Amino acid sequence: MMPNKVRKIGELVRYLNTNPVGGLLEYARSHGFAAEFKLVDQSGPPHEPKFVYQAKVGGRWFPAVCAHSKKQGKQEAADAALRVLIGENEKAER
Repeated sequence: MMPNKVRKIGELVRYLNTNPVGGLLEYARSHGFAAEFKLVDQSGPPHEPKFVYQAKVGGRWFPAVCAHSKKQGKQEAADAALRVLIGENEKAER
C-alpha cells in the first residue's frame, strides 16, 4: 500500500495534553529531524535555579525556555516547540 505520511498536527496537540517531550521526539522522528534537548545556560539564585533549555530540532534551534529545574526545562521546551509547529501550520499556505 502507498505510504501516506500526512501532517497529523492534531496528534501534536494530543502530546501537549499528554507528554510534550515524547511529541517533540515523535515529530522529529517522523519528519527525519533530530530532537536534541540541551542546556544553554544556568543563571539563577540558589533558591530559584534558572535552567535555560533549547530544543535543537535538525538545523533549527527552538524554543529557548528558562525553567526552575532540569526535568521542567525539557518539558517546557517541548511544550512550546509543539505549539510552534502547530501554530506554523495553522493558517499556513505551506
